[PDB]
Amino acid sequence: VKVVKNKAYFKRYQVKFRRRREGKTDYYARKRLVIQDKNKYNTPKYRMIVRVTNRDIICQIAYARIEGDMIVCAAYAHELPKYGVKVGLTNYAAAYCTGLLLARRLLNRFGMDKIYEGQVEVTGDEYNVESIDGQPGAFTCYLDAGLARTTTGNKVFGALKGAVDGGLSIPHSTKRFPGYDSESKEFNAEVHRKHIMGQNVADYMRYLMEEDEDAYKKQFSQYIKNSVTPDMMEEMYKKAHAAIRENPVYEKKPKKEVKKKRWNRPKMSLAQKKDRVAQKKASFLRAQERAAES
Amino acid sequence: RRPARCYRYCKNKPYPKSRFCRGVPDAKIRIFDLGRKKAKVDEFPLCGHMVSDEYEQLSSEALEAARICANKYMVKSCGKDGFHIRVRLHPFHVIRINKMLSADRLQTGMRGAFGKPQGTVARVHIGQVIMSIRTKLQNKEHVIEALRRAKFKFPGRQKIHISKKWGFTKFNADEFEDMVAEKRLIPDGCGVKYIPNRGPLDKWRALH
Amino acid sequence: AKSKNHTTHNQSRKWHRNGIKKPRSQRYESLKGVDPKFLRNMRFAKKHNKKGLKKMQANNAKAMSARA
Amino acid sequence: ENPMRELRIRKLCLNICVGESGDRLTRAAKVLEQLTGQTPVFSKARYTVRSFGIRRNEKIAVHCTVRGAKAEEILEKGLKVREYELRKNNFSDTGNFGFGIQEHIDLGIKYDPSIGIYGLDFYVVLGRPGFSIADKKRRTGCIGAKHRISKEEAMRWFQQKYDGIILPG
Amino acid sequence: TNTKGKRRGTRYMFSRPFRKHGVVPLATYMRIYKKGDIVDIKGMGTVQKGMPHKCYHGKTGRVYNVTQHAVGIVVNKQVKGKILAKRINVRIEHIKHSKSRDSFLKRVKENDQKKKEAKEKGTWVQLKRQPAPPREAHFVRTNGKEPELLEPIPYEF
RNA sequence: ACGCAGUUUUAUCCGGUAAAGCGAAUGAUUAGAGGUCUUGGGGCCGAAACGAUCUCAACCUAUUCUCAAACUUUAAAUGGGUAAGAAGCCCGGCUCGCUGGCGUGGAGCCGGGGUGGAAUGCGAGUGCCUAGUGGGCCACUUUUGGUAAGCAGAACUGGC
RNA sequence: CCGUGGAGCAGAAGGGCAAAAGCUCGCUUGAUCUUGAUUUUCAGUACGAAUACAGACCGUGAAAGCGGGGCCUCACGAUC
RNA sequence: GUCUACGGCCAUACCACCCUGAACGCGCCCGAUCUCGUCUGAUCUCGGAAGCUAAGCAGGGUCGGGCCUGGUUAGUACUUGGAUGGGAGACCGCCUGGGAAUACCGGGUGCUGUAGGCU
Ligand SMILES: [Mg+2]
Ligand SMILES: [Mg+2]
Ligand SMILES: [Mg+2]
Ligand SMILES: [Mg+2]
Ligand SMILES: [Mg+2]
Ligand SMILES: [Mg+2]
Ligand SMILES: [Mg+2]
Ligand SMILES: [Mg+2]
Ligand SMILES: [Mg+2]
Ligand SMILES: [Mg+2]
Ligand SMILES: [Mg+2]
Ligand SMILES: [Mg+2]
Ligand SMILES: [Mg+2]
Ligand SMILES: [Mg+2]
Ligand SMILES: [Mg+2]
Ligand SMILES: [Mg+2]
Ligand SMILES: [Mg+2]
Ligand SMILES: [Mg+2]
Ligand SMILES: [Mg+2]
Ligand SMILES: [Mg+2]
Ligand SMILES: [Mg+2]
Repeated sequence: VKVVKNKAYFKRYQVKFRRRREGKTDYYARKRLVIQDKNKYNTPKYRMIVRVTNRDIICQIAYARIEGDMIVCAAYAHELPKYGVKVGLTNYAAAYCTGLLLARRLLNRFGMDKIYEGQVEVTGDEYNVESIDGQPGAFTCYLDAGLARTTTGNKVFGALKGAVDGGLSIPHSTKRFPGYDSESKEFNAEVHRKHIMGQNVADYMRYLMEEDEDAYKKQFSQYIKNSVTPDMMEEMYKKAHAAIRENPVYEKKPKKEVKKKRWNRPKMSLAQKKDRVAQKKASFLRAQERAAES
Repeated sequence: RRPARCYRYCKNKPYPKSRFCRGVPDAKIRIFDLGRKKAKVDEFPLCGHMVSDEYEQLSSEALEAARICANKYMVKSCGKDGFHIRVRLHPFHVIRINKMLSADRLQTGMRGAFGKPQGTVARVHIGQVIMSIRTKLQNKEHVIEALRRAKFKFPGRQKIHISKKWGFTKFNADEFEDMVAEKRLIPDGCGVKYIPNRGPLDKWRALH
Repeated sequence: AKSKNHTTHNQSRKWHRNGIKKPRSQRYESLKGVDPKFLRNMRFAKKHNKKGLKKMQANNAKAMSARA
Repeated sequence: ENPMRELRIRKLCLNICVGESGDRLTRAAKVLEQLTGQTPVFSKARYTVRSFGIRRNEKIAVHCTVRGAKAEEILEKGLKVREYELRKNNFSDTGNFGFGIQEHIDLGIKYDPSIGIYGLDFYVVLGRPGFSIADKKRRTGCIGAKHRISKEEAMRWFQQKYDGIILPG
Repeated sequence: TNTKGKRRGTRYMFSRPFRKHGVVPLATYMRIYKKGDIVDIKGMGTVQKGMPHKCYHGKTGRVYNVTQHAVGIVVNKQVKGKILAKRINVRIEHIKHSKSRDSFLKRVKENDQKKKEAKEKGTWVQLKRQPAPPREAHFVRTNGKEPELLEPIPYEF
């Protein structure tokens, strides 16, 4: 009675895009990130895609073709207990850990293990990857932030720091790492190394054990119910980086199958649909015959 | 008022009343139904319509005079509320006038030869219906005589046809009395709604 | 003194007096207009082709004459 | 018998629309500071009236959004002023309701002679777990049909909690 | 007197037709444009930078130069005097491939395979593309039913 | 055999006119029906009351009448471009100061292998010098202005 | 809460645009210097306008990249 | 038979309503001390893991609205070329070829690449 809401709007509705209606792309950044300049005619443009989800971060490096996107290497967060990090899978420390694992696994796939060791001693400096003449050159890759807002302290930059210390030549600036002061233009490396090693959340565990044990028992439960203590965390990440750098080979799972399948309802056929309609017709005629007398 | 001998069969592109004209006067005709306007569908069975033969232009003043003559003959024949006449044709084409002598040669030659909007005519295709009258079964000859009286007033040669359809709807009069009672057609004032089978089931539940 | 202003009448008949000619043939096409960075590639590549193609292509010609 | 679908207080809007800019609007922002303990935010044009003297881009209204236990406390104070008796047309069709008050010293404020007597709008929305879907940047999805809050659910919530009266007249 | 500027008759030609207003697809970019490729020109209203001209829409040219985010195409344009090969710089969004040359290369590869089979097995294969031949003396079938008699219908208005 | 065509065919793109539509966006425009949200005008129950109700206007819903050179979902016929090979494929190798995980990509250069690759017709390419011309008209078809013209102005083709 | 361009993009219209070319915010003058090529009216002459490049110094951005004026179509000028 | 990250095709894949979801995974969720930005931890960032599939999401359905495809409309409206064809004109008919759209009716409603995990 009020508005003329939807009569031909459904007929002239231009749909945006599948991925855009799902809410996973923007394409205003993808049209400039992905597409390679045409002077090279075949050269793939390698992009490190870092996606943050609840309980899991994803670090990949992929390029594009017309049929789709081809992924060269991929790392995850749920495989970190195989390398040592049992708990704390979605922090800045696991972001740096996953970036280092992705870089070491990519260079193990390419076979560039002995050269380009990167930054072994984790200090948090601006150690950019250089190219050695007479040898195969460095791996040029470019970031993917996605829909996440790039603020100082976002762990997509921690995955970037892991990639750079693993030995991936990615151009970046030092003013978006955590520890960069917003007013003063100087950058502090000790604060950044502290935030890599996760001493601030160790200080927060100390804060919870000193102030109120109720919150320390409410959250951080998996920590205290297997084991977490800050000296073992500071030794644990230090051992985990060496456990990455000694064996990035990505042993797989057989999985083969136990072939049994009934979960989802299939589609009903045209004759079944028309006979459902016919049963509705006959049942309504039976109701018109019966309830008008009864 | 120039004669209709100088405004005749189509020679120009259609020039309707729009954003670009802005100077056309009002058309002569305004209404189109003269009989029982609130009539139902089952009241007047038959209809006769007036088919053009020549690809011509009909003027709104000729439509005015023809609907007045047809209305007068209908109210003399079958009285008030015994018929329903509809002028199917609607005027939209706007003719132009290049007037002069405004007895001298000293005003303007053919300097600016663009016309001011004079009147409104209607371009008629061959076979396009001019008028349609729906009446009772006993008023078959009176519709023929009314359209015959309008034939002498419209220009050109045009014919008459009593339609096979049930009045203004596009459905046949033979299938009308056999099909409006059982399943499909429901009367909607003077119009007829045709329901398909590809509807929601709630309409069929509200029916029957 | 109004005259006929503009027309294209009697023009295609004048065009087809001579059989309108495609350029139809440029073997080893013209090179100007191409990217100057690509020209900086190609000129140095051509003069080092003039310099250093002798001995390796000579030994390859000897090898392919020995094989076939 | 209902899995984690509980109505809660999503936010609480506080609005004072002063007919002129300057001292009275600044003291209204001071009143909202005395309530909330945090600074208000100003409003502006998209209409110019001239029947009482406002222009384009003037600070006409002050407003503030309060969330959490402070929002529950100010809601308690507002329902204490109205004595838990709303009317039926206060509830909107989307499940949210406003009532507003006059005499803002009735909330528990020591009246200063310099500030004056102001009125204060109270507007409550209702929340369920899962209303961040339309607000988050990544996947802006719909709320749903069995999840959205209705007139009947809002008025039965106000019947169940706080012991409110509908006042159908 | 028609005020020959740039794109004075392009109310319909540089427009997206229907259900296509929006961002450009990326498969338009993700293509291989090399030298000697026979390409077509189709104007786009989305990217207002490197559309060629209203005259070159629908034409077909040859690629001579490729740059960062555009391409260079030579086009035979017809003017009053004689047709001319003209060097244009067109962006990538306005340009697609031409499938006619790809079909010709498929026919050349089929002719090469048939020529190799002919040299192998001594079979005369008739690899020339003959046009549509006249129909041979084929044989019809009318069993079971007589041929249906047709007569034109009377005129009914 | 080199090659060419006011031509056709085989493939490949291009258009936005004729048509058609507006129960599809924009602009107009006709009539009836149903519904009750809303204010505006009359009437009844009557101190008055969205306390109840008759009537009317607007709005909405599903229809229906007629169109648009400066409207369009759709979309012709006619028409325009390209390809129908030795200047084309395939294999092997050098150079690059372009590019860069990679002897990766791309261009150039060198050597070798097989020419029977739509129809029809025609022997082709190219250089110099220069006269006259720069007032046109008519005819089928598509059209602009005008009432119309042996009127004025456009498109293709043909003629004077 | 519904809301596909029904608003806005400096002005006359046409095309185009929605995590945008629209609104707001933070820095910055790439509205910089220089040599060629091409398109547009065209005689394939010029002016004006535009496009893809190339070489310096740069601005922004985390980077990809983008920018050598205005989202495009006009807004301007020979000898001496 | 599926999901997640990046996608290609851009509504056969959108919108409204109702059911189903075992195991991973996606999420809602629990709180601001550090990085962070707001009136507001609502949005963006930070360390999780007490519940839940109510919602997002993945499937199914609606004699569903739209979309696409196929008949009818229709060899009809149009149209290349032709005539010493008709008609005062308006137009119409014939030879040769090409040949569209709405109401009406029927059918579908996602296909796949890379990399990874669950029965
Ligand atoms: Mg971005
Ligand atoms: Mg002249
Ligand atoms: Mg046009
Ligand atoms: Mg038409
Ligand atoms: Mg002479
Ligand atoms: Mg003339
Ligand atoms: Mg004359
Ligand atoms: Mg002669
Ligand atoms: Mg909304
Ligand atoms: Mg405009
Ligand atoms: Mg527009
Ligand atoms: Mg932006
Ligand atoms: Mg530069
Ligand atoms: Mg804080
Ligand atoms: Mg702060
Ligand atoms: Mg929260
Ligand atoms: Mg459910
Ligand atoms: Mg859910
Ligand atoms: Mg469904
Ligand atoms: Mg349907
Ligand atoms: Mg014809």
